[PDB]
Amino acid sequence: SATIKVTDASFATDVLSSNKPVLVDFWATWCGPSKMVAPVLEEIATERATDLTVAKLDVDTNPETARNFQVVSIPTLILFKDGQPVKRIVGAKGKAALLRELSDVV
Repeated sequence: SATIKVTDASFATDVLSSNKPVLVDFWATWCGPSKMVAPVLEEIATERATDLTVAKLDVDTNPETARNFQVVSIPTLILFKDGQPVKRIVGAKGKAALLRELSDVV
């Protein structure tokens, strides 16, 4: 994978302390659309590796970070810059719509 796996213990240093933007995928194994989002984000992570880090947070095993960002729908993608969420995307939007969302902010 070109995405990084992040956990409640690594969240702050892998995502909140990053020097570049990080797109975090809150996913779960019971969430069928999580299975559509996954290969899209592997492609974006590979294609945009110089500009953007893409991280995956499994809410099944990392409840603190999901609760901390008030995640209630899966998938939720949050783009972080400088320790702050800057955009929140809920549901599977498809690659082209994600690239548009990332186009101005990255």
